[PDB]
Amino acid sequence: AVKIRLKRMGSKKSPFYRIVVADSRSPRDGRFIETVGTYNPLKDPAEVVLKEDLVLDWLSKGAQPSDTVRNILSKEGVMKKHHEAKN
Amino acid sequence: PNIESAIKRVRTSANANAKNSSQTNAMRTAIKKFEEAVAAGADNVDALYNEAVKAVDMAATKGLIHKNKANRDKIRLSKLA
Amino acid sequence: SRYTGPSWKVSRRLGISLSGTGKELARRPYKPGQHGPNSRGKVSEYGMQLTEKQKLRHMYGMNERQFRTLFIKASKIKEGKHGVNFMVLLEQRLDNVVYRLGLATTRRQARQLVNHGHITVDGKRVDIPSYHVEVGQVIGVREKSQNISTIKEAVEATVGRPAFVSFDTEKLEGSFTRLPERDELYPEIDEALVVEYYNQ
Amino acid sequence: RNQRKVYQGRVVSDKMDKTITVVVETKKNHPIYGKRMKYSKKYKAHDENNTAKVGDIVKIMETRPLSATKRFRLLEVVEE
Amino acid sequence: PTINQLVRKPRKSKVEKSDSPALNKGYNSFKKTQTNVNSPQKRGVCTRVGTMTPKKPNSALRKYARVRLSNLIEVTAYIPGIGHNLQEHSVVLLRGGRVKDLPGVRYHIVRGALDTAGVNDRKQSRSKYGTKRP
RNA sequence: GAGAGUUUGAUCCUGGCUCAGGACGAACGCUGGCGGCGUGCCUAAUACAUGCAAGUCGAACGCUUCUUAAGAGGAGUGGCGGACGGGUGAGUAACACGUGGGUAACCUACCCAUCAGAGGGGGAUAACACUUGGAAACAGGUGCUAAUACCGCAUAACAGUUUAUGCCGCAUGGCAUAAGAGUGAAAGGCGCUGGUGUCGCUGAUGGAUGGACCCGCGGUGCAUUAGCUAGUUGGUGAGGUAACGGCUCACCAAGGCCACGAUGCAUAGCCGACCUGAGAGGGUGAUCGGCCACACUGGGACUGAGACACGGCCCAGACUCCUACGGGAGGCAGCAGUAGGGAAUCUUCGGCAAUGGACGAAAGUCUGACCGAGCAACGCCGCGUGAGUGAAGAAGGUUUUCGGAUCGUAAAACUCUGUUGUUAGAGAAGAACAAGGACGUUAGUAACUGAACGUCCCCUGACGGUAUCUAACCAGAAAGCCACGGCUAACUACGUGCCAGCAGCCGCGGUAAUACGUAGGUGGCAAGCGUUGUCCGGAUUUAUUGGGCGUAAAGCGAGCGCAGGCGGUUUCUUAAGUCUGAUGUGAAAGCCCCCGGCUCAACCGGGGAGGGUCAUUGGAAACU
Ligand SMILES: [K+]
Ligand SMILES: [K+]
Ligand SMILES: [K+]
Ligand SMILES: [K+]
Ligand SMILES: [K+]
Ligand SMILES: [K+]
Ligand SMILES: [K+]
Ligand SMILES: [K+]
Ligand SMILES: [K+]
Ligand SMILES: [K+]
Ligand SMILES: [K+]
Ligand SMILES: [K+]
Ligand SMILES: [K+]
Ligand SMILES: [K+]
Ligand SMILES: [K+]
Ligand SMILES: [K+]
Ligand SMILES: [Mg+2]
Ligand SMILES: [Mg+2]
Ligand SMILES: [Mg+2]
Ligand SMILES: [Mg+2]
Ligand SMILES: [Mg+2]
Ligand SMILES: [Mg+2]
Ligand SMILES: [Mg+2]
Ligand SMILES: [Mg+2]
Ligand SMILES: [Mg+2]
Ligand SMILES: [Mg+2]
Ligand SMILES: [Mg+2]
Ligand SMILES: [Mg+2]
Ligand SMILES: [Mg+2]
Ligand SMILES: [Mg+2]
Ligand SMILES: [Mg+2]
Repeated sequence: AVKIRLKRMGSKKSPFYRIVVADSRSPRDGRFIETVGTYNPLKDPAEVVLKEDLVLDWLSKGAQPSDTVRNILSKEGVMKKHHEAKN
Repeated sequence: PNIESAIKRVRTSANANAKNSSQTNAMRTAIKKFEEAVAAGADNVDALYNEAVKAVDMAATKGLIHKNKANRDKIRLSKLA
Repeated sequence: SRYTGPSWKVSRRLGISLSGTGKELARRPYKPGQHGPNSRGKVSEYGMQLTEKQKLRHMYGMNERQFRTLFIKASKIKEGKHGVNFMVLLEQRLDNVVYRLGLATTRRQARQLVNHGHITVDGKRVDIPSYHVEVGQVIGVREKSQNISTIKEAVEATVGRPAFVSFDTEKLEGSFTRLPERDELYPEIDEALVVEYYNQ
Repeated sequence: RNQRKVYQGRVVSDKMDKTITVVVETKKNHPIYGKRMKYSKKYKAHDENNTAKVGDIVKIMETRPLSATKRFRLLEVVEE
Repeated sequence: PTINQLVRKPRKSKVEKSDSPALNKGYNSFKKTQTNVNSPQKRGVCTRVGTMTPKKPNSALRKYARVRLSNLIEVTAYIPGIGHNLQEHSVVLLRGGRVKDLPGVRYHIVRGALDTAGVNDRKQSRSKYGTKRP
């Protein structure tokens, strides 16, 4: 299915991730549908940039967050907005 | 084969093939009988038409044919009636 | 790679004093080697362009690849003379900044202090002699390294400093308060000839 | 509703029943020398009733494939 | 030409050719055909080692080797430096490069590679002639 | 937007040749300290030893073997996955690809959303138990046994089609409504309390994703390749497909294509991009991403939502292997590795912690994807191999006009430094989690458990004691390579005497050679330096930008003329070309521009810009 997941970037021993909407079968660093955020885990408080309306729109369409992206979406409060949208 | 699942798929697909082809032949015979009735001009042609339509739809169930494949047959069958 | 060879023979190859004092050119103001004292043919224009370019990179003790790349970036500066903007970027090199502030008598000494880590930029240690220093950044000596004769001799020995530098003789902390203007740097260096050298 | 491509052209063959061959005759600039060069792209159109005759200007609209080489439908006969 | 002529018959440029063609062709044993592979060097076997005479201005006994390459091409090569240990049936590595004196010689033999020895007594430009630092 | 050398006794011009620059998946020669990042079979799509590269589910189902009935296996059936990920580029000049469109000719598992259902039965079948044959692969025989396995019946037309109406389009037509005829599904598991939670199951629809097909335009050489085509071109029906269609067929016509390059031949995966160039261009298509194609060679279908399916099946073939000769087995262009070819490309390593993928409710299992580590200066970037003072200038080398020069402030000496190195110590981020234990809020419910969400506790590092940091100790272990006649930065001695040798070009060597070999100096670059190969430049040397044809290469021996190219003045008009505005799109990464992060840089991240002879649409109207 359509996943909201992390695409690895950066350099060796210095990972940087973009949050992307992608088909599950596409390679991790390969084809993707749309970029919706970034995730920098090297920061002691992790830096996240999120296009919340884009993420919220895709979740309503059935996109499945990956495990770590779901945590990222909860801290930013998007997973609460999606819960209230379903209500 | 080399992988165990592949070995098992050989059996399951072989079994599926036997079932699929038997039921598909059933559908073809049912159709065949109706069409031959139309050529002869029989009396129970109505029943054979119904059974022919029944066989095609049941074939669409179980997915031996595609829904559009079934619909084309049903339209074709009705024209023969 | 650093040039660790004799220093005088480099200055007399270039016909200028790289230390800016003249002790290298006082005796035997001619090229090194046995053919130095007696007369040779006229240098070509390519040799004139080569020597001018070699003046600068010998001045700041850089290898040629680094010198080329810095010269390329100096081109990207849209406003101002290509050669002038190049001379400023050489000055902003942390090496040169240390020597200009007076913490070393020679640029080799300034490089040795930067390389070995006795210098701190904005309170933070930097050991890259090639490090490029912005205007207003503070260049200081490490708190462990402030009491070494070599810097203290240099601090007291240097009686003059460029007008574009601020310095505090107690904190051992200084900064360029603006970019050097062409007249403030070496006038004897014809940067126009360097620009044409790399133009070829 | 989206639109298909419609081209103006000239009938150059009607020896086939229910079909015509059309020529569009555009002009393209040469990629190197920049001069405008004549270029003929000709199409097969399904003529419903063999109406349009040879040497006629006709408009054709694109459609689904009607045969091996048919992709266009006669729309108008603009000149006879 | 007019513009219309250039449209009709566009400009076409002379095709260049290699100075060392024998290095441009590989060989496939299976298909028994020649492949177009650019190679900086090529190994060959010395079918004949001898001496040759130069063209008119110069006079010497230039040392060559008739080398059949691994790609089956038969080439005449030059043995640079003073003194050499080559003999017939030796395995030698060839580089490109003509010898202006010898009309038919388009390749030099690499010293210090394969069966070719370094130049005895060499002390300057050793990387050429393939001699280790003394 | 730099030029130089070389035709002559000299000259101007023309003209080729050659060189100074940049680049590389390079190789080779000499040399070699470290670190960051990237790169590494370009040849034989050659043959491949060995291990590994897809499995998972006991909360679908029945057995079986233990554990002192718990727990743990073992194979069945069944479900999903195996058509992704990874590799290679052989084939392919072709709607393959790129870009712009179209489909009122399309399909779509898993994921979301909605409206419905989920009712009654039935006969089996492995596993198992014996037993037959076989060397082995493996086949059978009989007797049992379950399901979310299978099959009927029932109930569902919201699907398709027909018809009537209305609305509408771009021709076939599309949408809604209404009726009408004919037929069509399913399954239970776990857990709370017949009801109900939750995961599954069936029907229809919409979404999203993925796929399919059609079309415009664009990107190789050769006519010393012009003819090609016969299901070929079109039609009419039929059949077939998810779908239009000669997709197939039977008939009826005969057309279709082509000098705007058909056909044939040769070569080639294409692109984003990369190298070069002032640009126009030229060259290339490694690594990374997209698309395509292929998986021992050829053909075929099965299964499935999806494959005509790298680690599936069948057949044929070539090859290797095992046989008891009857018959069996196999496919590294997966990760390593071996042989072979070659000038030339790596460890048969660690880990699943991270990220992503399969299965599961989950713990979790699997993952040579991927994260890491190893090897190579293969590339790029950074830092070193010391710093300061230091003689009218030691010894020694080279050379002298024997005075002195030069190597040389170089060395020595004295004072310093610790990037590094060594010794000890101190020690990261990368982890977010999930699961689980607490409470809470919503919707629903008779009430619940639970679902969705929110808050706390708890929980996990392959790298690895890695980066990094701190302290002590010593300049101690850490530089070469090429060049020096002109081009071209850098010059003298000997040795040799057209010899030996050099050479990119011009040219050097014939007994006083800055050109051969050595030495001392010197120049360039530096952990590299040079050589060779290849591409662009210089080359205006195919000239569109940007050249020529009296005598240097070049006007057909001359006419007549088809096509084509070009074409006098003007009114109105159009608006294809041209110009212009807006919108759509031209992925990400990359160059470039700002902006931040790594001590700097390389490198990384963010925000832009650029890029089309693109389409749709509104304008202008001189010029064609
Ligand atoms: K299974
Ligand atoms: K000459
Ligand atoms: K010339
Ligand atoms: K499957
Ligand atoms: K296209
Ligand atoms: K037809
Ligand atoms: K290919
Ligand atoms: K094939
Ligand atoms: K497979
Ligand atoms: K994992
Ligand atoms: K395994
Ligand atoms: K995790
Ligand atoms: K020379
Ligand atoms: K021209
Ligand atoms: K004439
Ligand atoms: K117009
Ligand atoms: Mg953290
Ligand atoms: Mg370096
Ligand atoms: Mg030499
Ligand atoms: Mg290969
Ligand atoms: Mg090929
Ligand atoms: Mg079932
Ligand atoms: Mg039924
Ligand atoms: Mg040019
Ligand atoms: Mg394999
Ligand atoms: Mg240290
Ligand atoms: Mg010179
Ligand atoms: Mg010499
Ligand atoms: Mg040109
Ligand atoms: Mg003549
Ligand atoms: Mg002439």
